[PDB]
Amino acid sequence: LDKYSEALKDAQEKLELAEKKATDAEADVASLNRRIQLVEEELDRAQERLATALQKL
Amino acid sequence: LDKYSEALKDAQEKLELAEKKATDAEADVASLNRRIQLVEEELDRAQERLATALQKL
Repeated sequence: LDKYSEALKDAQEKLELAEKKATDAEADVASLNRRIQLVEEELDRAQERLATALQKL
Repeated sequence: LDKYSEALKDAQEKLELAEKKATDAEADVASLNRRIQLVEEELDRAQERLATALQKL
C-alpha cells in the first residue's frame, strides 16, 4: 500500500511537476511563440528597412 | 492497494502524458527556440545588412 502510495505521492508530485514543466514549457512555447513572432516581425521590418536602405542606397 | 495502484497508474499515465505535454511543449518551444535563434539571427543579420546598407547609404 505504501509502495504504491509512495510511488503515488511521487508519481503525483512528479505529475504536478511535469504538469508544471508542461505549464512552463507551454508558457515558454507561448512566450517564445510571441518572441519568435516578434523576431519574425522585427526581421520582416529589418528586411523591409533593408530593402528600403538598399533602395535608398 | 488498488486505490493507490490505480491512483498511481493514473498519476503515472498523467505523468507520462504531462511529461509528453511538456515534451511536446518542449518540442514546440525547442522548435521555436530554433526559430528564434534562426530568425533572430536573421533579424540581426538583416539588421546588420541594414546597418551595412545604411552605412553604405
